[PDB]
Parts: sequence; C-alpha cells; structure tokens
Amino acid sequence: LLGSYTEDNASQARVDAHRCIVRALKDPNAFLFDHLLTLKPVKFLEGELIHDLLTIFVSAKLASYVKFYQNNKDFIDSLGLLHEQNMAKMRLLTFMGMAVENKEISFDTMQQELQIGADDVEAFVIDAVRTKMVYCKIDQTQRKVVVSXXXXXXXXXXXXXXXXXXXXXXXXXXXX
Amino acid sequence: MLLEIPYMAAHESDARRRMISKQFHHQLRVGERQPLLGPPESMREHVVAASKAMKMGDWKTCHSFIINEKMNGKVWDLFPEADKVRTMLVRKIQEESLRTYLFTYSSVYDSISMETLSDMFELDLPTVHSIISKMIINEELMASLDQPTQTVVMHRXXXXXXXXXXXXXXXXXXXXXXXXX
Amino acid sequence: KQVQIDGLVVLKIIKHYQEEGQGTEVVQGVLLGLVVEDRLEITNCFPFPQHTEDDADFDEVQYQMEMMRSLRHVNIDHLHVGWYQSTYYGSFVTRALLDSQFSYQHAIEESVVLIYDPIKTAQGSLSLKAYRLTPFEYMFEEVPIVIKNSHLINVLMWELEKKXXXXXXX
Amino acid sequence: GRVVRLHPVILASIVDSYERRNEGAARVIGTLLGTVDKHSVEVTNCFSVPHNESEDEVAVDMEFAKNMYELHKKVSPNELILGWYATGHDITEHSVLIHEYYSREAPNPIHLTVDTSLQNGRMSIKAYVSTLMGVPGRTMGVMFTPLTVKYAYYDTERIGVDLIMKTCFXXXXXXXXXXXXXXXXXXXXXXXXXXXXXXXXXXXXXXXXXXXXXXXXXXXXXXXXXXXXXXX
Amino acid sequence: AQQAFKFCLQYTRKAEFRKLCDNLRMHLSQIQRHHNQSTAINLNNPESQSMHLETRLVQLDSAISMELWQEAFKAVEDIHGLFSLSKKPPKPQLMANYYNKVSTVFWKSGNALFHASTLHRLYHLSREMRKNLTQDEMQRMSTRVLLATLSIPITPERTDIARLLDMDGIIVEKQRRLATLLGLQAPPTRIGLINDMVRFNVLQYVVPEVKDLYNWLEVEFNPLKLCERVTKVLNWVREQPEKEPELQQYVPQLQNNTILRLLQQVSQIYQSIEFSRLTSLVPFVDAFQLERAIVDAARHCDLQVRIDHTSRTLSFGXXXXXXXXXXXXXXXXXXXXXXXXXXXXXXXXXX
Repeated sequence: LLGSYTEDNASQARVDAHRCIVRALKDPNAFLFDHLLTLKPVKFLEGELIHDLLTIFVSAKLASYVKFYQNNKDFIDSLGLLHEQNMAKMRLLTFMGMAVENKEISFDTMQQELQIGADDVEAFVIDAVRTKMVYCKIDQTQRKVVVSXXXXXXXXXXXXXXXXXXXXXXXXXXXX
Repeated sequence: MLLEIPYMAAHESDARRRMISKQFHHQLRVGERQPLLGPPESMREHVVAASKAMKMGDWKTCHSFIINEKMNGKVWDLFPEADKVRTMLVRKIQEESLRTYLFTYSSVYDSISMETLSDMFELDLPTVHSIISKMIINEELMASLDQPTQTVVMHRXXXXXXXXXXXXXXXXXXXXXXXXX
Repeated sequence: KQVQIDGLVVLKIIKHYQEEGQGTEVVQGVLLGLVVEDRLEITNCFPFPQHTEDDADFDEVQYQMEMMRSLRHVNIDHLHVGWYQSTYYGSFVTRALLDSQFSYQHAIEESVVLIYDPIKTAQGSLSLKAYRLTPFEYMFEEVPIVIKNSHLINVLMWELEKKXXXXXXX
Repeated sequence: GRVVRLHPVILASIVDSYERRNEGAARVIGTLLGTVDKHSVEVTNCFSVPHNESEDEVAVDMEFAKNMYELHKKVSPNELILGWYATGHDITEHSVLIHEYYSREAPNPIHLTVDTSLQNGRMSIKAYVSTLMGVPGRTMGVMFTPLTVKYAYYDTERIGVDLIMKTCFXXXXXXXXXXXXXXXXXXXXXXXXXXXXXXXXXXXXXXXXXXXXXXXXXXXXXXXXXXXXXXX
Repeated sequence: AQQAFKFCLQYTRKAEFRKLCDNLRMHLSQIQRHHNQSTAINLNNPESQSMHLETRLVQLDSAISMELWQEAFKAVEDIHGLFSLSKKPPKPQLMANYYNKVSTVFWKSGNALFHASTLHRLYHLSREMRKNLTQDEMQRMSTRVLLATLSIPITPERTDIARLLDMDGIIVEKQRRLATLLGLQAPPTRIGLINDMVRFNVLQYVVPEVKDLYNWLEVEFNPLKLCERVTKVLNWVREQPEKEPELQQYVPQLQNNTILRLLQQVSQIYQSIEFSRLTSLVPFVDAFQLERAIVDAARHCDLQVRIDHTSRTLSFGXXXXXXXXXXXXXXXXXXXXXXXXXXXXXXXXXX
C-alpha cells in the first residue's frame, strides 16, 4: 500500500494530496507513515493541514490529537464519520508507541492513553487490527499486557533473525 | 429415581466410585432414542421430565412435573397424607438434586460457595456441607472443603492415579502366571 | 517453474499408461494437488475411463464428480491441478491434445498437462514431460518435473529389492 | 492361505491416505484389491474409506465401498475386492467386527495392517484372516490368523520404484497444531479421564483372566498420552 | 371413518383413538397385499387415494386436538406416505389446516426448524387463499415466521473439530427423516432458514421491530450496546396487540440465543472476568440462572470455562500451563494472518 500511495503521490496533482492523506490515515493495513511524510511533495508548507496530519499519524499519540483538535479537522472528521476509522488507527498507533518504550504495559497506563474502559481495554487489544500489529499475552490477574522507514529497518533485521530460527527448527525435523 | 439419579450423574461424571440401578431407567433410555419427544402426558413421562430436570439441576421444574404427571394419573391424590408427602418429597428431592448438580458440574467448577448453593437449592448449609462432605469422602473425590471460609475445590493426584494403575497391572500379570502354570 | 510429482502419482500414471498400452487405447486422468507459489505439487491422480471419443470430450463429469466426492471422504481433498495422458506421437505430433489444455486453462489458468510414454519408459529412463500453454510464437512450453517423497515413503519404497506433524511444521 | 504379497503402490497409497489428514492419533481405514483365489493372496491396489470411530462403535460408509468399487471395476476387473487395511500400528479391539462387515463384499475377509509410522524396518505390513481353532466341548471362537508377508512388484512397479530410489542408491497442519494447543490447555481433565480409562482396561483383562476391550482402552489411554507429549 | 374420529374427539376417547389409528394402518397394509388379489382397492386410482389421504389428514388433526403428540407424529408420516403416492392435489383448505397442525406438533416437539418450515408452507398457501385476504394477518404471520427463525437454537459448528471428525451436536436427532419428509432437499441451518426470512416477501409483511432485532443480533452484534438496543426495542413489541402475541411465545428461546451470543462474545473479549461483571454484562432472569446458562453453553461447547467460586471469577481457557497454551493459540493465529497477508502482497507486487 505504501508503494501504491507513493506512486500516486508522485504522479498526481498537488491538489490530490490532502485526499491521499485522508485515504492513507483511513487505510486498514497502514501503520507506518514516515516514507509518505518524507515525500518532497508531502513536505510542502502550504498543505499545512496535511503536514499536521502526517505529524499526527507519523509521530503523535491519541493525546497529541486531543491537544491539537481545534487546529485539525476533528470536527470535519465528526461530520464525515471518517475519524472513527482514523480514531481507531490513532489509538492502535498509540499502543505501538507504548510497546516501543516497554514490553510490559500496565492496564492503568493503557486506559489513560487509551481513554477507554479497562473492561473494554482488553476488547480493544482483542481486535484483529491490533493483533496483527502486536502479539502479546494478557494477564488479567496482574493487569498488564506483555507485548514482546526507521521501524522498517528494525523489522527487517528481526525478519532475518526469524528466518534463521525457523531454519533451525526445520533442520531438526529434517534430521529426525 | 431418587436412588439411581445421583449415581448415574456421577457415572456421567465418570468418577465411577459405585454403580447403582434406578427403576424406570430403561424407559428413559427409550425416550432419548425416540424420534419424537412430546411434552409429558403419561405418568412415566412426567417422572421422566422430573429426572431430566434433576440432571440439569432445576429442582423446581422437577417438583412441578411430578404433579403434572401425577395430576393426569391422580397418583398422589390417592393418599390421605398427600400434603405431608408432597413437602417431604420436596425436601428429599432438594437433597438428591443438589447432589446431582454437584456431580455433573464439578468438571468446569474449580471452586464453590456454600451460601449461594444453600440459598438457591433452598437447603440450609448444615445439610449442604454434610451431603457434600459425606459424598466426597465416600466416592474418594479429589475435592477439598474449607469449613472456615465455607468453600470447595476440585479438578485435580496424577502421581497417585499412576500408582493405582501399576497395582492393577501387577494383578493381571499374576493372573497370567496362573494360566501359564 | 517446477511440477513436483508424488510417489503414488508417478506410479499410478506409469501403471495406468502401461495398462492402457495393453488396451491399445490412450489413457488419460486427472492430477490432484496444490498450486504453491509458482510451483505445483501433484500429490495424487486418478484414471478416467476409456472413451470412444478421442482427446477432448473424453472426460466424464459424472464419473469425475463421484470420484472426487468419494476421495473427499478420503483425506487428500486436493484441487484438480491438471491432467495427464499417454500419447505415442513424437515429437509434439498432435494438435488436438493442446486444445484440451486450453479447456483446462480456462477453468484454471495454472493447470498443467503431463504426458507420459509407457512404451519408451524403461528401467533407468522414465519418459515424461509437463506443459503449459504460452500466454510467430509457439503455443506451449515444458517445465521440468521433480519428485517429492517423505522419509516414510523412502523407507517403504526400499522394500522392493530389500536385500504427519513434521510435514505440517515444514 | 499360506502367504501374502503386497505391491509397493499399496504401501505408498496407505501412507498417502494417512498423510493428508495429518493426524498422529487418527488411524485410517480402506479397501484392498488384488487376487485371493490361490494360497498366495496378492495385494495389488487399494482405496481409502471414510471412517469414524466412537467409543467401541465405528462407522463405515457402505455406499462408499459399493460406489468406489464399481468405478474400480470399470478400470480393471482383474483387481477384486479382497479385504481391507488400516494404519494400526497394531490389531484393534473392533477389528474382528469390522472384518465381519467386509465379509459381505467378499469372503474370506483379509486384513492388511500397514504401519505407516514404520517403527519396525522389516515389516510395513501385517496380514490376517479370521478363523477359529475351536475348543472341544465348546463353541468355536473367532480369531485372526497371522499370515507371512513379502513385498513384491510386477515389472512396471519395479521399474518405477528403482527410478524413484535412484538418487538414494500447511493451513491444515496449523489447525492441527492449534487443536493440540487446545488439548494442552485442557489436559488436566483429560488426564483424570485417561487415568480412569486405564483402570477400566485393567479391570477387563482381570475379568478375562472383556479382556480385549480392557486392553484396547489401555492402549487408547497410552496413545492419548503420547499425542499430549508430541504436542508439547 | 370420519364419523368414528369425530366420536373420539368429542368424547375424549384417546385410548380408542390410538387403536382406531392402528386399525387403519393394518387396513392399508392389506390393500397392497390385497391389490394382487382380485377385488382389491386400487391405490393407483386418484379418488381412492384422495379418500384415504383425507382420512389420515383428519387423523393428524384429532391427534393434535387430543394432545396425543407421539400419535400425531406417527400420523404425519402416515399422511406423508400417502401424499407421495398421491396424484390429485388436496383441497387447499384441508391442506392449510394440515400445515397449521404441523406448526403445533413441532413446537411441542422442540424441533424449531421444522416448526418454521411448516409456518412457511402455511403462509405460502394462505397467501393464495383467500384470494382476497386480510393484511393484518399477513402482518402477524410473517412476523411470527421470522421471529421463530431468529429464535432458533444456534446451528454453529466449530471449525477445528469439523475438519478432523466432521462432528457437530450431541449428536443425534431421531426426527431426521422428517426433513426429507417435508420435501426439503436436506436438513437446513438456522442461518439458511433465516435467508428465506431475509427475503423481502417475509420481510415486507414483517413487523419492523423484528427486522431491527435481526440487525441487533445477527448483523452487528456488540455486547457493549445490545442491552440498550433491546431495552428500547422491547417496549414497542409489548404495546402492540399482535406483535406482543407473536412475541410472547418466543421469549424463552430468543433470550437463550441472545445470551448464548453474549457468552461467546465475552469468551472472545476476556480471559478471566469477574463473576459480578460477567453476570452484570449480560441481562438474566436471575444471577443463578445466568450461571446455569453459562455452564450449558460450556457443555454444548460454545465456550470453555473454569468457574472459581472462591474468588468469584470466570476463566475462558496449572496456571502457567493455561497461559502457555493460550500464547501458542495466539501465535498460531498470528502466523496464519501473516501467511494470508503475504499472499495479498504478492498481488501488490504486480502493481
């Protein structure tokens, strides 16, 4: 999807970039926005709202949106119903930010960042978009979630390691 | 019914401490294999419904059904003391249904509450604790009761079971030796 | 591109072709398996009955449906990944065989045509090939076929002249 | 009958049948074809059957037997329905009763056990026909007679096998893994019910000294434990 | 025969009625034997059959009125076997009465799929007659039909189990022949039956509240809002004279379906939820009846639970073991997703 969006951004009129940004930030499979934000067309000052959205979806949390809602189309999102798809994504991205800092996340911290009920909290963790993004074990008794371009680089390294691991397992089986 | 139901249930439990036979058991089996299941009309069907109700742990339903089977039958109306026996049977059925419940549901329940159970079966705790403890001790059930907090525990032992199996095997071997001789 | 042929698939195709050869009537059947990546696994086959009709229209959809349903009660439950035939003419003698393949390709564009020669197949030489149609150009091309066998199958095969979880993980 | 020969194709067909399901615990069942009209039974082909076992009872699809056999006959009438096979690795308690079913299609029924796990190198196959020695002063009792086996091939297959051994000379699997994980997340209750079953088998044997039934139960329990270990 | 049956109904002679029925069976068995013999009644002739079929139809009717349900069920197949042999169609009057009887039998039988089928057969037949008909009835009947289909016990079958054993249910249903007996090609699922409910004609005459209910439960079911939706929808049904009447008799099974769904969804949402919260989350007649339902859902394998009465908590799975195999089951799902994703990526590559 990043490929398709970058190709479109680098062929379409600059007037189409705002809509492209709304499309990106609403897309069910997209969680990484750095490459799109870095596009020279993306960079331009005039699409200030678009730039703000990129900062918001590339770098910020749900809290950052709330802080800036009067200067971003939160109201427009409400009119549209676009935001909930966007709201969901920003909350998912917030979990990703938290997981980067710590591989054990207390429920109380998540709820504040989450701005959602603790009972609901697990459901939100439960939802599949979250599951693909994260693999973790919920500990109800301890009230925590154990969750073991820049990001892509790190991911790549992991993938390589993963492959090596799988190979080991396969090798063993082959032996038997 | 009163005699063979809890022992059946336990067998459903599979603890299999003891084997018991209950009259009209064959009739119940026939009904289960029946293509058609009607709401009870003949008396044996009312008794039947009371049995299944005991199995699922609705004692109120069971008590209701006996009258319903009975009313067409007029079976309980033929006794002068019928009220007395109605309440007496209501009590004995309360007890045995409590037993049956415990037998069937101990799989998914690791722990229990004697207060709640007492209220809901309409059986005072002195009866509850007694029945449960007695039964557990008699059937060698891996169940533990704290009288202080009034709570029960199950779902366990492995090591002991294996020990038993070993014994049995040894017995079989001995038998074979006899034939060999 | 590679067609991986299983032990039972290869033995059934050689057996059927040879049985067909005694008959003097050309033998065809269906190949069952999995399209994996580009590559295709042929895990099993079954024979189609001899028909008066030659080449296309040979297939009997009532026989096929019955056979497929009864196999499904059987474990394998594998897509039809193509067809095999034994055809004497070489090399690439007959136009008619290709059209059959076009019918298979229209049902599933990944379909493969295997051809085996039961007369020229001799100890040390199996004469077999696998084809697809091309998408002044030639109409078709051939992809080399490899054989897949499990360790259990290898041990089993070794009884001639004797003097599951793992597969899943893989 | 004095002996049995089995074609390599049959061995590979039984393994392929077992392989597709991907169940270690499960034992697969099918039909064997060939020629049993002499003292040497020749087993030359086979096909899989839908088969399920519940408790002692097992279901075989009679219509499947008839319908598949009818197609087999259209391919090659020389390969007659001569018995059945299963993946074993050992005789099971229900086998004499299952064998009585196959008797309807043909007699005497022949049972080929193909050990698709291949624990023993020498034999991938055990062959049995049902017969009773009998007891004097008593009614005869049915039992399986063990017949010697060899693996033999016609020229076509010999050529094929030699060619195959030249170089020597996933979603379903994931689902199975998930099922194993579920079993693990439950095994404390299944342990206690396999402990009881084990005891039951012992009881049966005692009675015999029924015995067969008990033995089967014990075997089942052991199998269930082995499958739990493999999963782990 | 007609006179004899009227006698049995009028004087509640149930014992004799059963014997009457058996006599009629023996008589009919004889005719096939009789037919080879000279002077035998001709079961080939339409008038002869129409009379025989007319009798059996009445046999079913009296059976229902005498509440002899087992006898009713036997007489239904008696009727069925004659209809197959039957060339001339029955009077639609007497035929619609027949179907209206099947709905009662099957409600008492606890076979809800057959119940709804019989309703539909009657509706399709009552639409034609009268040629001019009340719209107020079409309102209530269509609603009834639809409600009875939502109210049907869940037909869902586990995916893991089915592939390995193709096993669902107890499983056993001795009234299985009857589905073939109603010209149904095979036993249906509740989802399947519902689609006919889904179809506009059932929908068009169908009270709106039921369409909403279907949305709330079958389309977009969310536990965090279902209780509210139901609370606002349940008032409307009670007020209506006809809707309430249709509704009154399906309250139980409907409630069962809804609660079953709530237990499943809670099983998905939680790992170990408090007994107070779980019971609180889903409405119940009584706190203990809610526990009963939860266990029943567990026995029928719609959910696996371990209920710890000491701490008042429920777990939808020794402790570390249950966490290990939950982790494994999560990892597996994750792998599956990744695999599927990779497939999608392949397509993107071409782009």
